Amino acid sequence: MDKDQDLNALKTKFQELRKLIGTMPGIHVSPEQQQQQLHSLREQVRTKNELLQKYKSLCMFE
Amino acid sequence: NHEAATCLEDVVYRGDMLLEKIQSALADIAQSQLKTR
Repeated sequence: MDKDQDLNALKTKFQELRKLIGTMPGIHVSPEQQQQQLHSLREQVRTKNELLQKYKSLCMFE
Repeated sequence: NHEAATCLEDVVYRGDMLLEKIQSALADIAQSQLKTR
């Protein structure tokens, strides 16, 4: 055109939408910290499920 | 009367042992739940 548009605003809106979608999904803090927290939560859920299975299946009383 | 009291005491001891076992299992479950959080 100038051989003789709104890219900045478009990029800003795209970045805002991506940040909103990440904060809705969980991308609001550092990635390594979020991954460690997710692994810890999964380990805690697995331990709770294992404890429930061990306390429910092998019933002491009858 | 002594025989009846002995039978009732044995039944009550069995029930108390069952209640104590249930309480111990519940305490272990609660300690595991607190340690897991």
